[PDB]
Amino acid sequence: VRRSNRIRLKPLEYWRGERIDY
Amino acid sequence: RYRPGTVALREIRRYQKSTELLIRKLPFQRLVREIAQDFKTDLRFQSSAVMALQEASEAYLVGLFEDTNLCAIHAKRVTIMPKDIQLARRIRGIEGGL
Amino acid sequence: RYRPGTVALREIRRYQKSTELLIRKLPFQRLVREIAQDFKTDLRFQSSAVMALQEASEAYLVGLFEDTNLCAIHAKRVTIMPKDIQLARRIRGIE
Amino acid sequence: ESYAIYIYKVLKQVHPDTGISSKAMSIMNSFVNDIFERIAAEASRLAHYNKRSTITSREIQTAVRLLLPGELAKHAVSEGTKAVTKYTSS
Amino acid sequence: ESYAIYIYKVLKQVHPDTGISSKAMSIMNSFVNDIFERIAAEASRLAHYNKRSTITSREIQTAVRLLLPGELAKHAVSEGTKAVTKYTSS
Amino acid sequence: DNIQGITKPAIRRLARRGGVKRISGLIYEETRGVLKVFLENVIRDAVTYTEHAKRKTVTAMDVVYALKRQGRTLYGFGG
Amino acid sequence: DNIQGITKPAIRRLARRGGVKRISGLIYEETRGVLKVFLENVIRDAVTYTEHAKRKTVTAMDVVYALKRQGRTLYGFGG
Amino acid sequence: SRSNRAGLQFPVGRIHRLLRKGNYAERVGAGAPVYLAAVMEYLAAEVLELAGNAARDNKKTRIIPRHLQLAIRNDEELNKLLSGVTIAQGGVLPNIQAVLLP
Amino acid sequence: SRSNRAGLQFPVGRIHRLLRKGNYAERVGAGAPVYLAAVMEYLAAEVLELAGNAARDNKKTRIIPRHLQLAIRNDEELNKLLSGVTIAQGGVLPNIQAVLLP
Amino acid sequence: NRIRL
DNA sequence: TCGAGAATCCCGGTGCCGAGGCCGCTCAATTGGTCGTAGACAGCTCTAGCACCGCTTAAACGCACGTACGCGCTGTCCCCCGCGTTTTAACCGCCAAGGGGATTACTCCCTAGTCTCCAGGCACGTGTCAGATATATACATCCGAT
DNA sequence: ATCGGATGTATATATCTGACACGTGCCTGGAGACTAGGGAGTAATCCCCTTGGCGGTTAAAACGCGGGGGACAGCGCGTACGTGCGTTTAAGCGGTGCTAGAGCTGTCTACGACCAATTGAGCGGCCTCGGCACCGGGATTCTCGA
Repeated sequence: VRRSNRIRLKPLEYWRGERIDY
Repeated sequence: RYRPGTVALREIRRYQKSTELLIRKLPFQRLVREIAQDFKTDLRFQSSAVMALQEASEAYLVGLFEDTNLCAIHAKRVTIMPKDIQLARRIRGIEGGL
Repeated sequence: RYRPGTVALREIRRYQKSTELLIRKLPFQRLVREIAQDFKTDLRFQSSAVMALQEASEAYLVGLFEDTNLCAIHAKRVTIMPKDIQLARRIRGIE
Repeated sequence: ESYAIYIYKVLKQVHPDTGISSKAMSIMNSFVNDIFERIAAEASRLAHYNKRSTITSREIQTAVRLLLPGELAKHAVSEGTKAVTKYTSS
Repeated sequence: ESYAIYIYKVLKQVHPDTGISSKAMSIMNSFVNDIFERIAAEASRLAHYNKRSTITSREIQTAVRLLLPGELAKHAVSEGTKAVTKYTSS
Repeated sequence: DNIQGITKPAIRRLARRGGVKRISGLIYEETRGVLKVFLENVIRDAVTYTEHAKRKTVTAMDVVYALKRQGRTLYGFGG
Repeated sequence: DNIQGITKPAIRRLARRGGVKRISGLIYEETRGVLKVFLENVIRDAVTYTEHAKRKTVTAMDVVYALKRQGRTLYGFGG
Repeated sequence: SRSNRAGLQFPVGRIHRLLRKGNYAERVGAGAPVYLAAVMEYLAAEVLELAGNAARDNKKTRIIPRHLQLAIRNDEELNKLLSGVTIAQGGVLPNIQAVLLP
Repeated sequence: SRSNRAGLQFPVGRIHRLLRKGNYAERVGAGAPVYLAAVMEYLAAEVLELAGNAARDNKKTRIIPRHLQLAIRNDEELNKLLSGVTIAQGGVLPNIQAVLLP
Repeated sequence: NRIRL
């Protein structure tokens, strides 16, 4: 009776930080 | 038997004047193969298609090094460090390297 | 009787938390009028049209100040200077 | 002539208790439009590349994978696939 | 199916002595295309704003003023205006 | 004269939202520059849209079309 | 392993064209990062175009369409 | 109806007309407007849900632009999508640099 | 012909069909493709002229990508237009920072 | 005839 | 300021292949019709953008003050540049397979186009409760003293 | 490191306004039903060019050892920005009023879509040659240790 969800993170940065893979 | 930094200037002007690709063709060739393998297996690349990747890649990198160097000089230093590269991408924003 | 820089931080968090326009309404209104005079004379602006300018302008400046501050800190200093503003725009690119 | 009434329906689905201000409604309305044309243009430009004169579900799906970043594209495709398959039998 | 033969004609007008390599020809050919769609899209988007279903010289002219920087836009308009006026008689 | 309509504390608090601690003196004048430059680019395109529509009144949608035409897309005033 | 296909003097001269004088040691590894990141984004979009055309072979135009779709417009390989 | 047969809230019928008159192609598919309607509705749901959750923390039952801003700028995929766009009177995420703190 | 009546080199006829099949509008004007053809030819001439004179001083009679790069990136108005695009194998303008010299 | 060298 | 040494610019000869000019061969552009409607146009409605009067006071201006931050300079050192030597393998030219892009030939079937029909969704009223507003107050933070 | 005094800030509560939400009447845009064209799915084709093998040449990558020099921490001088308080400026609010001009509507004229027959501009394929890459050798230019 509601709605679903996914995988959320954060700004997560870049230029030095990680990028997401699977 | 020159001075630490003299040859550095020599290679700058000789490469800015030239238009030749600065990275080897074959190592870059197989590099694109590996990366494309993750998205889809058994892919074929046109001879010009790889060149398109190589041109855009070098162009982007050179442009990135320019912005990096500007950040380096701004920090009152003449040597570029990863500290400069990271900031250069952050100021560029998302579209500018992500 | 506080300290030089302590209140500065207090004003930071107080403005980041708010969504209010940081610039006065009326001076900005006529400011848009002047700039528009060069392109076309005798122009009228919708009440929302001027607000649209103020939102985008303020948003852009704040965003610019953020990139500016990073350049300031990169020079091992906490004070922002015109050197930072100019560099921040060069790295951002066009448009 | 907007999506005001539909976003509100979707709102009650995710949150039947809360409501939305007119300012935020306009933002969400500008959002779904900016999502519409962005995908539509990319899909149109996509069919033009392949010399095809028809925009189909296949073009829209490919457009999603190009625009929507990771993990968002996947669920977007699923939500789209689920919809299409329902209107395929009924 | 390109502009290869036309760019060469324009080249000989401004410079009958010099020639152009095939690689650079492709660059100029990509240029006039990137200039074409850029203006065409802007003109189309312009008429869509005014709910007009027709792209005309007026749309193209206004599109030029939006895309071309400044000193280039003026001469581009003049070069465009002169052409249309030629097609009014002959 | 009218460009000085915006004030020193006005710019000062704009930088607070940007998250800065100490602000130089020449900043306020430099900020007036980039503001007048930004407004010039937006309004130029905005008026251009207004003139093409055969109108003497610039509207909110005209500003949106202009802003969105240079990577400065804005939500809340049409779309 | 293959990402090390590009070399240190290769990166070193890429920075020379960028107009730098002295280059740190950690730079070469950092450069390999942004290169693999850049290539992934381009190829991902490039392959996406290829798959939509029902083909197992990526072409030059596919790379052009991908590059142009992210502010990295490229002249010289079609248009 | 069609949107009801699609199990969606967004008007598949209206979207179909916009893809036609919007001059994107000569022939618009039958499933195409349905597919796009499901993507728009999803993203709308994805944003609204995060907005409402950001509204519950502000002790407010009405979603304001500030709530939307907080929602978008805290999700990687959403923030990346709406990177070029700026939310009116949404403010900015409270962020203070490390070296600026006592 | 039409382009000959237009006093232009670029094909007004070919351009006219492109505004039709390109899906920009339902009805494309008669003067519109002529106007656009005059702008395209001008910019093409503008680049070629600046490229060729920059090619003759390099003692070459054939325009290569480096010449085009030198032409565009040395003109204020032109460089701003083609800012986002990169010319293949065009190289970069020789620029050395001030504080890097002895 | 614009700005040039 | 002096000359020795190493690089780049340059002048002329030779050899290579790509660019420029020709040539059939389509097929897309042109001509010349007619038909239908988008839009130029004039009249009308009235929203709303502009402008001055005038009271309130939040906010901008100016000023005196102190500190901590900008910045210059001396010290340490280790790391990156420069050079010569060894090692790797990119580069190039050749030969060979066949996957699959590009192609084409038919024909199905999916979509535009219409008229009728009617309900989804707009405008536009009507009332209420979430929230802006205010105020008194408990709680959280900074700061000087020790 | 601990503590109370002083400042700001989050918190509880109560009132008050106005904007959100729901309501109804209306209409025009979307759903049904039908026909017909032709883009596209589909099968079969041609052959382009991508991939992969051996094998020699050698440009270039890799390795190592000085050591000049720039990255870096420290630190001393001092200007300048922050903080605070009092004086001063106009923004803000709202109120009233006119009218330019956004917006709308009904005309009917001019214009582009459209189709068909025709044909010449333009694409693809083909040599031919001279611009340019290649090269070697000497003139010129920039760098650098006493």
